[PDB]
Amino acid sequence: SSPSSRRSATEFRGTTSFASSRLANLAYFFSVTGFRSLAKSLIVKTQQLY
Amino acid sequence: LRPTAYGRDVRSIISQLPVTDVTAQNIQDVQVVERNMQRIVGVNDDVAGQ
Repeated sequence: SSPSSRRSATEFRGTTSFASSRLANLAYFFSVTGFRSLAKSLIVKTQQLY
Repeated sequence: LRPTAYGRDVRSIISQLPVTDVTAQNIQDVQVVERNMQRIVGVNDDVAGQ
């Protein structure tokens, strides 16, 4: 649905719902792999060091 | 017609030179470059959106 020929509302929401999906999957990867690591590390230090 | 040309055919004697501007289609090209400019700056950009 990236092709546009006079899109109506459901149609409009539909291609964008779909286009975002490949970007959201990247985010999910980033979140699990590296953001998580950082976050867990910060949590350990705040608890032990302070 | 002058006396020396009294019997000549009128159509033959005078005519207007035909001219055309071949550089008049540069307008389609302007429109492309402008769209490309919106893409680099990102002020009103085609990308992110269908």
